[PDB]
Amino acid sequence: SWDKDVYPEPPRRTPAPSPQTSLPNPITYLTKAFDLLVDRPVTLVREFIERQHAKNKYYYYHREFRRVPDITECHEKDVLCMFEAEMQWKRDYKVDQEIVNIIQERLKACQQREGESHRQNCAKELQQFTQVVKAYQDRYHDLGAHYSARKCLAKQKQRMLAERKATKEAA
Amino acid sequence: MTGRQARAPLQFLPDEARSLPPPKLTDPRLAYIGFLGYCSGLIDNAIRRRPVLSAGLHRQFLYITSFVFVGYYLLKRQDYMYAVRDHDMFSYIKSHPEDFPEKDKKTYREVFEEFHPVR
Amino acid sequence: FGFSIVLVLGSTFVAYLPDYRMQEWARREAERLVKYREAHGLPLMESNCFDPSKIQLPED
Amino acid sequence: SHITKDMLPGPYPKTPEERAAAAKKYNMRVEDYEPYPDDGMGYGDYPKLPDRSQQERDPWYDWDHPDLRLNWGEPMHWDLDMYIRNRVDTSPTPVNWNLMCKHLFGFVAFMLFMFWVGETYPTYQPVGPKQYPYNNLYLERGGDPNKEPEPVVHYEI
Amino acid sequence: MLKYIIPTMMLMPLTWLSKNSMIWINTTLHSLLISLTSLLLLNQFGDNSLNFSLTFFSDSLSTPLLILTMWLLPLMLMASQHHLSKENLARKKLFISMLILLQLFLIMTFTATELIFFYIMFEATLVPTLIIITRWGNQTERLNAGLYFLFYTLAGSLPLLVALIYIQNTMGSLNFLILQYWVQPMPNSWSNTFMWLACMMAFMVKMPLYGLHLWLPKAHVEAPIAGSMVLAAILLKLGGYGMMRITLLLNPITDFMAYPFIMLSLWGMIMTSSICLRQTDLKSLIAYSSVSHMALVIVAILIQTPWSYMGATALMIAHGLTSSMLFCLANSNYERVHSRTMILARGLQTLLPLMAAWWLLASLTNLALPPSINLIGELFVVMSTFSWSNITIILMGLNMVITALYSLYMLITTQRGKHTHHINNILPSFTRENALMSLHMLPLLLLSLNPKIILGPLY
Amino acid sequence: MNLFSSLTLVTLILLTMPIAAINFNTHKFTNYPLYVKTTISCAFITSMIPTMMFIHTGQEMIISNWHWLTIQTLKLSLSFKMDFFSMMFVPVALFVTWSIMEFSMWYMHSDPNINQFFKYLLLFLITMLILVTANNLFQLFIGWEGVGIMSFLLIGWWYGRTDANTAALQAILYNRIGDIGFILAMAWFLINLNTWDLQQIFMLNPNDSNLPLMGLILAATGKSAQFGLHPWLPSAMEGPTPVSALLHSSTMVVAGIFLLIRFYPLTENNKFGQSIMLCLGAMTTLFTAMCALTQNDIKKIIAFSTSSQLGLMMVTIGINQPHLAFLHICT
Amino acid sequence: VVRDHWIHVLVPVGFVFGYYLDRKNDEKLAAFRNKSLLYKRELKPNEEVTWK
Amino acid sequence: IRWTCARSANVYPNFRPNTKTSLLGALFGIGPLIFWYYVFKTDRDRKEKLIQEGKLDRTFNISY
Repeated sequence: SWDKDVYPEPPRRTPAPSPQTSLPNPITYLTKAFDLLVDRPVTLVREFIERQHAKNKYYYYHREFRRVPDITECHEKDVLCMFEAEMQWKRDYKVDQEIVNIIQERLKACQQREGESHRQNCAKELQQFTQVVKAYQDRYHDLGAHYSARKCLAKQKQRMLAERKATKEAA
Repeated sequence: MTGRQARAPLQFLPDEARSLPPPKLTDPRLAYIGFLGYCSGLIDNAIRRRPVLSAGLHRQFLYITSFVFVGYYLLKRQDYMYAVRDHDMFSYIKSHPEDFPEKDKKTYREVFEEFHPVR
Repeated sequence: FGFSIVLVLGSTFVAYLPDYRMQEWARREAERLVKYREAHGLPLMESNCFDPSKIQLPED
Repeated sequence: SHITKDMLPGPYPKTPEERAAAAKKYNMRVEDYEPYPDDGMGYGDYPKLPDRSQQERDPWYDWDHPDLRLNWGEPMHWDLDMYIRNRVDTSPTPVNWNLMCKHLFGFVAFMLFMFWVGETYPTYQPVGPKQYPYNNLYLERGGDPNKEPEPVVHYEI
Repeated sequence: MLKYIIPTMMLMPLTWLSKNSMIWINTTLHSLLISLTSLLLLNQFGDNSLNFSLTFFSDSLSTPLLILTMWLLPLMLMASQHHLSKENLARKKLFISMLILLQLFLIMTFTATELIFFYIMFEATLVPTLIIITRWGNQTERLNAGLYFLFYTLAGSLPLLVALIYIQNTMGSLNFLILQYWVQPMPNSWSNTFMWLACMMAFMVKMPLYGLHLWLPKAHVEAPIAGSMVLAAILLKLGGYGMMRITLLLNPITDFMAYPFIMLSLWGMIMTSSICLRQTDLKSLIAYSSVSHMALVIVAILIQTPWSYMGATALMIAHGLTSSMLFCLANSNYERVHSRTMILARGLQTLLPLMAAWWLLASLTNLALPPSINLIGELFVVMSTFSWSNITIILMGLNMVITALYSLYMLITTQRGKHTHHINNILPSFTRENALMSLHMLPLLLLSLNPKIILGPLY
Repeated sequence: MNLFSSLTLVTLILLTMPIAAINFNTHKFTNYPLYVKTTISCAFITSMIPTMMFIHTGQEMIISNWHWLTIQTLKLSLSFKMDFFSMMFVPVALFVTWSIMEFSMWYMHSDPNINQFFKYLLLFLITMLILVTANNLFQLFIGWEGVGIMSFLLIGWWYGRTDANTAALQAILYNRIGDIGFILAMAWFLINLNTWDLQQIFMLNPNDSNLPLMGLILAATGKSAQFGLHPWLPSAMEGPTPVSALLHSSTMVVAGIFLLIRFYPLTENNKFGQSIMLCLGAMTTLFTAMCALTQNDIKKIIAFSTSSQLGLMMVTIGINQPHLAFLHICT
Repeated sequence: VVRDHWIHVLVPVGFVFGYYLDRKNDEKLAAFRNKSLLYKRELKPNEEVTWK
Repeated sequence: IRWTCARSANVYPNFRPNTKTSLLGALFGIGPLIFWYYVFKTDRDRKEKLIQEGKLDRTFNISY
């Protein structure tokens, strides 16, 4: 499976039907025929493959890193300091795109689960989604295509400088 | 550059050249010159209507020997010339300190950049 | 040498090669980091990727 | 092998020998060959033709090319790239041209005028607004689930 | 990549000392070995490029184009018999070794660190194609075609060198990485505009832009088939590659002086897609088709969006494949009827019942049928340009309609409906021609399954 | 339950084996109509089952797998859904097309190129199915232009008769006008809603929606053969007869209003949009009603009849009433 | 058979020689072997290497 | 072959610069370009000044 903290669901609910008819229920006949025709040979196939790979194993590890300090603690030129700093920043940009992908997956999940009961029990996800995407719009958006890391720093200085000057002369 | 050993007028290499290493075996530039010598032998067989890649093998080996030898001496003089250029440059670096100031390398915490966001 | 040893071998080579442009690594790292920022209660993807203290605005 | 003189530079001056050589080289009627004239738009000394050529020439004459409507020796009209059948079909229209376009634009403008006359005069059965339960159905519009309701409850009739 | 360079130098003299009736199998087999060898490189991971001592590196701006060139070489070569078969063995060896040298300098050009080396290998790409198209162009103005080719490419590409020497002695050395790391913006002076105008104008001439695209169509109608495919695919996509390389520097003034070039390319795209509707000379329709697609590429490059660059490289690779194929089918038709004119060669539905299927599939890839990568490119460029100005989508869709119109007209005109019953010399289509068809299109569909490779460095 | 998803996927996957079968055959088949008959018959009898489960429970679901180009903040897998419309539309089209297979067995008995005809017709069936199942809007565009191209080839079957391939050229031209409208819709959906996916576009209500609705109406009047872009429909009747039956009775002309039926939460608002809807539909309806007098071709009469029916469905979307329009599609 | 025809074996020898010059280039540009900040573990455990 | 050579490369001769040719070329060459260039001046000025102010729908406008 996965981590149900990070890919959560609402709890499952199933109601019990109750005929009120005496046909009785042809789809029950068909799902029992499906179970006995299909579900047992598929289970035997996966069980054989389970044993055949349960003989011997491999492994793989998720790659982790150290931390280079920052771009701001490199000098004017620093060809080999900025290299580490900017590739670390670009890997953060990659993992951050995938964070936005995961949050949009959650939003689509709440849309398709709740049916037409949207605005009850999905406003939490739209709220946190507009939160995280307002952060992304503020930070990574208007930096063009030849981003390295330095334009992000210039946009950062520009944004906090404009907000500081606005709140100072309106304070 | 103007000499700067405008004393010995055609000293092809001084004892100053006998302190840097000579061009080594199988350096790629002398191998390029040897391939050019083989190409010269190929085209010399081509012009005189004798069969190309045939019947001129002493001339092939002669051209290869001559071009490898001349290119070897040219590489030696070349490396000496760049070495004396570098050494005179560093002598003028170490000579006058104050015309070459260490620029105070401000880190990016305070170096402002005009941004102009492109859309 | 155009269809037998090149075409289907290249098709199976591009069918799976390592994680080109670090993709599945990015998937699992984003999963673990969003699990982190759920577990500690801080807002996931805080803005100001660089340190808001480590800055020097040119003042008037 | 082909004669370079059997191409065609230069227009109709002077009038005897240019028209003689043109009627020879093009296989045409002599004094019914007429150049464009020398209008400076290129065009050489290439002939002028009656411009329709394809929805005419009924296919029972049984010439050579079964679809190009050409019989291999003609001046080969300068718009043979466009005046063919399957691109532009210039059959004679059953009525007119100006009568066709004026009736079509009159009908379309009449329909748009009555669309606007309909848009300024709506129709409706005698029917009031709906009576939503939670104050014009809050909590399932735009949101704010516990912050700003506008209390307007319905009073019975 | 010196393990790619030195087998090309060890492939050329083998063809020289190849015996009679054995040049062909040797060259074809060893170029296919080079194709597997090229397929080994595709490794570009994540944050950086993949570098190699000073001269060499690889990005996805360069890796699919390099794979495209080395895959294109046997296809190029096997198109290039039966129209010099009665010529001399020595002249045949000379032609094949000339193409091998041209491939070598193309690999040199795509695997370049410095833009100076890129300029050297740019006009090294220029020189052999001249001799090829002017010698074997097989019409009375192959002379004029080679001459227009050489003079436009030199006379545009030349002040680029002076601007590159200026960037050299104002910023130190000219690695792509240092220019990523030592660049700084140059504001709206006038000399900044002139340097940008020189560099971008050299590349504009290589694209071709609409102001100087009379360069192309003579050099396509008056070329042999190998040089035709090389010229179109690798030279135009090499020009776009070079623009993508140089535009990382000089960002802040392209918003001020890119407005004429975007406009010229859009209106020229509409005019060129209109002009390749109504012409004769069936070969030239695909030539102005390539002009229209590279105009779209130019708009995509200069509006500076990551979506735009991904769609740009996708459109480059897809149009290179499709235009090379469609040139090869045009050469098949010219083998049949000895005409080059459009309205003469007709029928080809009764006759040749499966060559028509490859004509159909090529014209549907040109049409942007939705699994074609042409459509992926055009779609991303449309998204980016509607983000750019919110009204220029009308020119895009009008281009789309006219593009489908002329490509499908080129299909149904010559190859739907009636033989002229005087042709009477066509043989059923050779296995060689069909082999070139299934060497074009099977990698296009098998790339269309999992196309995450060919998108750009802004993946 | 995974049974529901599994049977919907096998009703998709049964429509592949005849095509790859004849492409990998090399030993000549003659009972290829029998083969297409039995595979479409079992596809129908396995697609009646999930709709029985649907009305038995409700239980709507979407499936998605094998993502590619997860480039920016979006991504796209081959992803298609089964809600009410894609439930109770698919067996209708399958039943119609199986009868058209029968009638093309008899009608096209004489032409010895029946195998390529069935290849084109079944590939067209696949592409229209991919249109009527998808929720990822790029896959909807795939189905859109694919059924356009199949309509082109399947009109231009009879080579010669330059009226017919001219008709096919007109058909593909009006499909490209549908394309420009649809890509304007996709462009606005991307730039103001981060994606082109029906779930998120339903999840928000972007109330300023005049530009995308005008693009959608352009795409729908391009595909659905309506006022301004109607004349390709009788010209398209001038192909063969099961050609005409499948191409203009149940598929390829009903897809134009099918998308407007699909975007019903977006058009729950924007009364200006429904005004444009019903005005254009009324224009088409009266135009073809007046136009279908003294038309001595039978197929052109039926063309003007079905264009008037699509005018009724555009008025039906002119009221906020999608499901009556869907029921009218079925009938 | 190799002395008879050697024609079809020359460019694999060329590719092997190019690959060998690549490995010679690797051992020539072998600076910063364990001196980076992000790729810096202890030299362990086999013999005095981290790449070649 | 006569028609193709007369349409392809026997157009450039003959030719002369008249008032008609020059005016018609200047009216069909740079006219529509300068027209759509003015409308893109207008739309780019509107977009620049508009998001300069801040009254746009860019609460989320991600795919830049």
